[PDB]
Amino acid sequence: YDIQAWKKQCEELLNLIFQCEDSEPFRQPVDLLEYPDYRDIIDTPMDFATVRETLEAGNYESPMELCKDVRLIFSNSKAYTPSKRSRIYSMSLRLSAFFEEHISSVLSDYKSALRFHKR
Ligand SMILES: O=C(O)c1ccc(Cl)c(Cl)c1
Repeated sequence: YDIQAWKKQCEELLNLIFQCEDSEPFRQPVDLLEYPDYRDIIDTPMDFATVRETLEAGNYESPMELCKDVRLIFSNSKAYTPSKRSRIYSMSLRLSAFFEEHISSVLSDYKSALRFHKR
């Protein structure tokens, strides 16, 4: 019932994501020189370094907020992809499945801890 445990759990999960080859296109903001029309389609860029920095700055209040920003990385890749078969989009799908598989217990434990706190 540790209400703060999610933060280190998210740091460790981000470490695993940064080790995944599939995260390379998503570690830093999308390069506008390589994809000049990016901001015409994507309103809110997001990347894993921004997520990690936000977490480390103490600017997430809950793992739900972190999860919303990670999911935005994946929805931006889906919105920008020219094809559902593209290389970068396929990497995003594998990374999303890995992230969802690991974030589920983090969210469950946090929500359970809050409910215990307010019992
Ligand atoms: O060229 C592509 O397939 C491509 C380039 C950049 C992104 Cl973010 C995505 Cl999802 C796809």
